[PDB]
This record gives sequence, structure tokens and C-alpha cells, in this order.
Amino acid sequence: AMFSKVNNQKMLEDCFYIRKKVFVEEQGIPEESEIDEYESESIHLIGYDNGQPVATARIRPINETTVKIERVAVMKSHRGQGMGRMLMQAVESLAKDEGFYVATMNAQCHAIPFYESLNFKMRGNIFLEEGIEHIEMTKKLT
Repeated sequence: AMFSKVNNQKMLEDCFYIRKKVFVEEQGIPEESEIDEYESESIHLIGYDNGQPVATARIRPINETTVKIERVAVMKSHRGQGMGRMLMQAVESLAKDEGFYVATMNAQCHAIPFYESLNFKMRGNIFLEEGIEHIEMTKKLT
């Protein structure tokens, strides 16, 4: 499994393909919803396994120091804590390399133990209103 910053149109298409299969086909979200106005201003990451595109994420600067990690998609046959850790390590490395200090991301309840094992920290209120089962998490990259 190898991870790289997207620096050409093919690598990008590889990212949208993975997201089409996961978000649109597997999960039912519309293609023109998921590919948004923020694509152009984000950095993209692609992971390959034996030459095959299997994982992507985008890293969207919100200011000089902080990036939001979004649109993370991994092909079903490659999902697990191992891949999760490899993906997040690559995302962190890329963000650092691009001159950022903080990563933020949204997490559902089931994922919080995983993010905590990566030294992400909850941000926000101490209580979630019934119906809210997601939170922002943040990590200092330095």
C-alpha cells in the first residue's frame, strides 16, 4: 500500500473513482453533491495497493495553520484499523509537509476510540444533543 499527494489529473480521477464507488454506488450519495466547490482548494491524497486505487482523502486548508480532513473513502475490501492507521499517518505527513500544524475532522461515535488511539482530541461541548452522534476532533501535528 503506497500513499501519495495527487499531482496530476490521473491521480485525481483515481480519487473520484474511489469516492464514486464508495459514496455514490455503495452509500447512495449524489456524485454532484460529493464533488463540490471545495475540491479545487483542497490537497488530495491517493493510496494504491498492488497498483490499484484503494483509498483517498482530501485535506482542506481552513487558514494558515489548520486543515480539515474530509471526503475520506476506502474500498470495502481494504477497510480496517491497519489501513485506517496507514491512511491517517499519510494524511498527517502530507499536512505537515504542506506547512500545517493542526488537523481537524468529523468523527462518528463508533470511530472515537480509533481517533483517540491516534492522539486526536475531542473539541466542542461536553454533551451531545440526542440525535447528534458525531464530533469534531483535532490533532496537533507538531
